[PDB]
Amino acid sequence: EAAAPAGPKEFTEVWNKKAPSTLIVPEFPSNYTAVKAVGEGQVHGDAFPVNFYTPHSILSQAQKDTVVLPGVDGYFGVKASHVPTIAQLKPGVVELHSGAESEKFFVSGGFAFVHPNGVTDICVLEAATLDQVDPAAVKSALAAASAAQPTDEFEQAANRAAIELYSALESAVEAKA
Amino acid sequence: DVFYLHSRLLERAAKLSKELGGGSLTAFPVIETQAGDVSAYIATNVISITDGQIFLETELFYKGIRPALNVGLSVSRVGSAAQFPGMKQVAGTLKLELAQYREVAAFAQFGSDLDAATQYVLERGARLTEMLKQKQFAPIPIERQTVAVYAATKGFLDKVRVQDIVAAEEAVISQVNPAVFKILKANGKITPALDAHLKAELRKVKLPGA
Amino acid sequence: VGLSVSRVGSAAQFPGMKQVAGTLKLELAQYREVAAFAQFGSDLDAATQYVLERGARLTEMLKQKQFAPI
Amino acid sequence: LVPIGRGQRELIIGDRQTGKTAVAIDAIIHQKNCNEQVPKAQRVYCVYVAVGQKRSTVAQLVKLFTQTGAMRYTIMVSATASDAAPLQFLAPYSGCAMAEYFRDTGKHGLIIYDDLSKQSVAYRQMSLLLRRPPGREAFPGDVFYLHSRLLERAAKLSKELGGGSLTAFPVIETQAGDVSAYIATNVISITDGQIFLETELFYKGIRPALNVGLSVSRVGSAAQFPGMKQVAGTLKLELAQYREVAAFAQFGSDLDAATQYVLERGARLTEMLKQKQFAPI
Amino acid sequence: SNQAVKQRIRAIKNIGKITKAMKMVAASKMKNAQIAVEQSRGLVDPFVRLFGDFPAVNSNKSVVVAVTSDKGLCGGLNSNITKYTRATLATTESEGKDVVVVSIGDKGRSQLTRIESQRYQLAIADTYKVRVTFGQASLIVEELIKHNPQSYQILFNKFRSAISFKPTVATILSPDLLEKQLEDVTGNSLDAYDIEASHERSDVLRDLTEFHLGVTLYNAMLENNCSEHASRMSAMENSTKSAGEMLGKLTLDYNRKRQATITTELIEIIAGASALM
Amino acid sequence: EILVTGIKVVDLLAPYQRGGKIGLFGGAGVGKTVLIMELINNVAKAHGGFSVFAGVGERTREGNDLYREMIESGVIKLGAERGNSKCTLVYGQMNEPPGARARVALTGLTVAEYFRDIEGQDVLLFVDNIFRFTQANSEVSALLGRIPSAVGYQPTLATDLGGLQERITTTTKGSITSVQAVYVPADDLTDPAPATTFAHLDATTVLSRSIAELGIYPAVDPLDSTSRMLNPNVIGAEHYNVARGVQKVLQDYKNLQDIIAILGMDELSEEDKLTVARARKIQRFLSQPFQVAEVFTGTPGKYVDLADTISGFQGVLTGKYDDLPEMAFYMVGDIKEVKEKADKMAKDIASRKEADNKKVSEELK
Amino acid sequence: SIAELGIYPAVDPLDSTSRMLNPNVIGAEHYNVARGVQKVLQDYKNLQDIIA
Amino acid sequence: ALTGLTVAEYFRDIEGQDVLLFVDNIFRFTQANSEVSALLGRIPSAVGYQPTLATDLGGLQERITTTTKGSITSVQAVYVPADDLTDPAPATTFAHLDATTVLSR
Amino acid sequence: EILVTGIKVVDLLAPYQRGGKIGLFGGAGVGKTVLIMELINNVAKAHGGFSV
Amino acid sequence: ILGMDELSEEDKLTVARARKIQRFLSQPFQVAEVFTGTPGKYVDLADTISGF
Ligand SMILES: Nc1ncnc2c1ncn2[C@@H]1O[C@H](COP(=O)(O)OP(=O)(O)OP(=O)(O)O)[C@@H](O)[C@H]1O
Ligand SMILES: Nc1ncnc2c1ncn2[C@@H]1O[C@H](COP(=O)(O)OP(=O)(O)O)[C@@H](O)[C@H]1O
Ligand SMILES: [Mg+2]
Ligand SMILES: [Mg+2]
Repeated sequence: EAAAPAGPKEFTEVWNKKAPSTLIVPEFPSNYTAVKAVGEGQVHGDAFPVNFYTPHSILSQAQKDTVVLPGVDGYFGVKASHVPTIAQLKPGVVELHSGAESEKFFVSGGFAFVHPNGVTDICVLEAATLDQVDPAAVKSALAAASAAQPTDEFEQAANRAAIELYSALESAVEAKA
Repeated sequence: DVFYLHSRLLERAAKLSKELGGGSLTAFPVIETQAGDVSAYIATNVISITDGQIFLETELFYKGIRPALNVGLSVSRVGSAAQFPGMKQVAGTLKLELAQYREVAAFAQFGSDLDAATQYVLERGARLTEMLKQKQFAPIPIERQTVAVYAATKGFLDKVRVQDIVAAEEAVISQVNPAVFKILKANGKITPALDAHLKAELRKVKLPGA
Repeated sequence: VGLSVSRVGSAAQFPGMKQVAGTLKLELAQYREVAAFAQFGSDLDAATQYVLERGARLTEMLKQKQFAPI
Repeated sequence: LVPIGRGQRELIIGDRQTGKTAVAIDAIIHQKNCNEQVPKAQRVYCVYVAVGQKRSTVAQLVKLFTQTGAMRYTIMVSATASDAAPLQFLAPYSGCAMAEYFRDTGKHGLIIYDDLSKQSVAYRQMSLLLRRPPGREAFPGDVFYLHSRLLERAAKLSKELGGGSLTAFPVIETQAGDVSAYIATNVISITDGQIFLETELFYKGIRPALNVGLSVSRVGSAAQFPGMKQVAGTLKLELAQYREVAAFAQFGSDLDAATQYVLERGARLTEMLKQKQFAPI
Repeated sequence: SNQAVKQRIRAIKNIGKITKAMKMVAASKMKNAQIAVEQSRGLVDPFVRLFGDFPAVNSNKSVVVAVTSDKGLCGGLNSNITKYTRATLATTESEGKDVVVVSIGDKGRSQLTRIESQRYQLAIADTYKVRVTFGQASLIVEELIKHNPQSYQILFNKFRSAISFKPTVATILSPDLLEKQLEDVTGNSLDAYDIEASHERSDVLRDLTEFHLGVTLYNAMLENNCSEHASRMSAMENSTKSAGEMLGKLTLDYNRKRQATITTELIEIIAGASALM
Repeated sequence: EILVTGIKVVDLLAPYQRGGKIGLFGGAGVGKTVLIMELINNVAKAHGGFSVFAGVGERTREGNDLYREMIESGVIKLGAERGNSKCTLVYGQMNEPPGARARVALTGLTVAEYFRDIEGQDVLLFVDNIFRFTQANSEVSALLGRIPSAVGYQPTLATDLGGLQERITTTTKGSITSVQAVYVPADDLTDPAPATTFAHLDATTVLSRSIAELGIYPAVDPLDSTSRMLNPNVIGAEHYNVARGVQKVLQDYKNLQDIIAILGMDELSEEDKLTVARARKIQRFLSQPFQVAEVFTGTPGKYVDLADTISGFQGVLTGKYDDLPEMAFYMVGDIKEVKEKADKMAKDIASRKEADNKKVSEELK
Repeated sequence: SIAELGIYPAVDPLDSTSRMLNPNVIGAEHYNVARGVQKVLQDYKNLQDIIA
Repeated sequence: ALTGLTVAEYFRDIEGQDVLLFVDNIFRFTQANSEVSALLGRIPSAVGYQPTLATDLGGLQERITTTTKGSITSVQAVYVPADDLTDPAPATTFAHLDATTVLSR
Repeated sequence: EILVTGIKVVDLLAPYQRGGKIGLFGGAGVGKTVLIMELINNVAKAHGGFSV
Repeated sequence: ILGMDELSEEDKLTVARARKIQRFLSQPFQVAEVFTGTPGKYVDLADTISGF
């Protein structure tokens, strides 16, 4: 079942036997991270740490007390000692709240995680803020999306994703405070 | 006839036979060099007359290593296997460590690759370079020199990084028994009866480097 | 300009020309050090390329036209 | 690439140890093979004059010429280094007089002045000892007239005077590829061609080490075998396109996969021009 | 013969200014990537604190990806991970697994073909032409995903600073074949994470490991780009020092040749004059 | 015919003719006299014929060291046994005025020529620094009412040097194997005395300064020394082909040295790294510790047989020993001792420690 | 060095000059294209230390 | 410069003072002595210089010393001919110079 | 002994040996004549010695 | 080639120290006060050593 005892610290000694001894052991991504999963604690009250990520930027790493994820079974909110979670998100808005202040970020589809230590790792591709999106060409984008309907399953999937993304952008642009 | 000038000048420095008095004479001709070229006229003339060389490099003198003996180009093959043998025990090892330091300092003109055993060579050579250099007008006798090179070709000095060896040489000269200096001078070489004393005294040293 | 010097200097220069030539030769002295970098034109530094294009302004400014005394 | 016609002074210049004498001896050795096939009238009678060479070297060459049979057609004028400098000044001239008999009587002649840069030294010895004022490097200014009186005697006469010829082969020893030396700069302007041999090509495998960018012949393709003119007309172009594609690829930078062929095509040609020691093809 | 050493000084001095320009180019371009690498470092920690770190696994088929540079002015970079490729591919083979070596960068096919050609299938080039973008990473990941290995190994140099470039193996496993199998410790340490997917866990882990491969390959071909600018910086300041010391030696030889020529041609005149009067 | 010398670079790249002339071109500190002492210690014992060592203007202390060597090595036997001796020294060393250094080569040559002509046996004439003969003649010729020639020398340089050097050659009745050091004046091979001296030597072995600066002893330049015996009609095709291979690799490395100095070994392609690695191995492999150099180094000298030279150099040309590092070929006898040093080289890289206790350095023994 | 590049005749394009190169003697359209060809060849000569 | 040394020697030995001297551009004193020694027919030495370069420069520079009466400190501007310190005029100058002072632009 | 000329840089870094020789590697417009005049003024003011 | 704010705190204190030392090596000269106005200041040696 788990008959391969791998690991980064075990890889050093199995690297010392076949490679020549003149080279330093190569590094691993476990050495470049300190915030782990089963490290118990990391809650310290109502402020749970939030690792909001993006491939090209880091928009938030400070601590929040509420994050609302647009999961595929619906939008759901993340609290301090949240359940361990592997959540695939719908294209929608994530809600960053630290308290009295509230900032809302529209996300494009991508996973989101909660680990047992109460820390979150929000992992989405394009996290567009609502101030840089437009409410004008979104209806024309849906009018393009509600027009081209060919028989290909590939185009059907991409076009349905277009309809759901543009309709979520419309719902998350019309009801703004 | 400049070659004949320098030749008939320098050729009178001999070690005469035992039937002609047994005297001697030692030359030290000093040749001024322009931009360090060995391939002059006068330099290559006097090199083909003299029994050795002592090359003083400008770059080693500018970096504060005074005296600036270029140990690569400086050879004297009549005096080796003719010298004080108590020095000559550790001096061959000293030659190998200085040659290794020359080779690895040429191989690392800039510090980017670390092998963690060549760094032992690059530490030992910068230690020995700091041990050998001295201040001006300061003669050092051979018995206070064999001990100071004995305590550096071996361990007993790797505790300082590189810096306070200028204090550590006079520290180990002061903190040894001066009775061993008479023994190492009169005996001529490091006997095991004195080698065990030399290993014994060198570990109780109050070294100012830590 | 990097070699040709006048040992008199600007002390007998025409005034008004002295107001401008000191800045001219200063930018040209920065230009001759930033010279031989114009072939890497795709790589800017946004300030070395400004003094590079200003040296290209001034070096093509001082051209004459074969018995055209000004 | 540098074809040699009858009536051409062609210079064989190199460094100290290049294939200078051996590329000259091959021209003498092959004249055993041609003269056993051509008729009586177009026979080439070689004359190899040795100026300032070692006397053991000349006894090796007459050992070699009697070993292959080339001594049936060859005069060997030896001015060894034991001979005084008024002899080695003279022996290229007197070798030419022994060879100009064949240009006098309608046959074709071949003369190889070995190391004319030692004739100039043996002329430098007398002129500095008869109190003539030295000019360049110690040589009197008429050291051009030393060689031009000699090399211009090699000619192909006209058909009323017998129709003979006389092909020269002056040999010049430079120091370190120093073609700017005083003695060499005289002879390169005199002779019709130049066969410049380089030592760093000689150890790279190129034997004969003909520096093919620097070897030219002013007589050109008007005086070669007709079968090789149409064929090797692209050969000197194919080696010409070998050098600048090898002058760029040495850094390990980039290949173009078609200029990789033109560097490969020249490499099947560079190894093609190598020849053995005493082999006439 | 005195014209050779002057034009050689002319050549070596402009080579010195060329490398004095390209050290500026490389140390400049190291900084404009430095506003993106620590940002591209954002998505490399959650997957390794989620999936763990299990390189030494007995995969049946494995795609090792050694991403290299484009222009060959690296300086201890391309051949380093070329030897690291076999050094981390040899400790992992024990039972004869399928191995698909993939090299990114034009300086990968020039070096990895020599040592491992029979297990070499894909060579992705011109990847640093404009910049690095995430959809390029998704496309190269999908071109790896056309085949279905049991693991992935990503060989790339971690840019920590301008001196230290320790190469790294980033590990990406097959989702149902090996990823969920390696988490089996007293049941499953993944099942404490409650799934919020559309379908079952077995096809959301496929999506997760494809995203993991795409993210870590993007991070690899950004960190190799920034360490390539850093290594070209460290190589162009050694060529500048080398064309400084070579220029100094050739200037000393030019001065010695100048003095020798003027002394010899003066001796020529004096020997011509005193032997006349 | 071949003369086996027992030096690696000598017997491989420029082998000596037994009935020829041998030249050593040195630049004041490259070791032509140490090389000629090793050539004595190899050749003059096995070659049973008479030997003549004519010192022309070298150090007097080296003459006295040679006398104290050739007395206690049985070459010269004094007292009642003067007849058993095998060497005759003619010494006009550099303290003598330039009349006396201008003829002591002729004296040693006359002593060699009596053994050649009348006695009729094979003579080893070891002329020490024949350039000093030209120097003594040039010092005389400034005063003889003559004009100076090129660089400073005689007008009559060439015929004088010919009139010496064409006597030292092997006639029908006797043979003289001449080993001559030729001091180049100022590392200047375009000087007319070495330029004239190149044309008189059968197997020239040129010693360089730059190869001595890398510590490779003997500092024979492998790409400029040559012979007339380096030809496939006298030595067999295997030796000639391995010699041309090693010269090809060394010439390609000397081409690549410019790009190696500017860019480094990183910029080069993998076949060029193969060429550079092979070239560094065969460049260190020409070095050997000498049997005469053991008086100032402690390393025991190694005689290298010609078959072991051809075995080791053919092996490093084809690639049988590519795994070994550079330092395994430095100061070694031949290819058995290369792997013997690679055993020693590997072994000390780990075992470097553990001498704290079990020493004699307690107080009571 | 131009002859070794194969350009026959091997006329050096830069250092070959004339006093008939004044635009008030031969007209300006000749001198403009001649100085243009000289400038383009001089830029290629300054660049062939980096192309090399 | 010998007239300058004479007025400086009168200010040193008789007046007992601590005198400064300024040999303006000692390379031109070298050039003037080279011209007078090529003029009289003496054989010129290395690169172009007089054969009496070292001694007729040391005849100048050795009257510039301390004395028990007073001192003479001389400040000589030195120009390097091809900007080469292997040239015999700065090589024979710099064996007398004690302290160099580089002025920069 | 040392000659106190008064300037900080030539009394601190490269001191003027009293009785020795001094090298100036000047140029044009770098203030060498002002340096000469200030040296004369300072030595004549303090050390009681003239200048030539 | 890296930036002004790049270097550490152990070196940039010496950057400030060298940039205030190198301007401190200057001196107003008394012979130039005829066209600079500021009178010169003759500096002793012990004050230079202590104040540096
Ligand atoms: N075509 C060839 N192939 C192989 N080896 C050659 C060839 N030509 C010459 N050699 C070798 O090159 C060496 C030098 O040849 P050559 O006799 O031409 O030298 P050289 O320049 O004439 O010397 P010198 O001018 O001093 O007599 C000889 O040992 C010869 O064996
Ligand atoms: N085989 C060798 N091993 C070590 N050193 C050598 C060897 N051959 C020459 N040398 C060195 O070369 C130096 C000069 O040698 P020598 O022949 O005495 O000089 P010269 O060539 O000027 O006579 C010597 O000091 C010696 O150390
Ligand atoms: Mg010849
Ligand atoms: Mg000697």
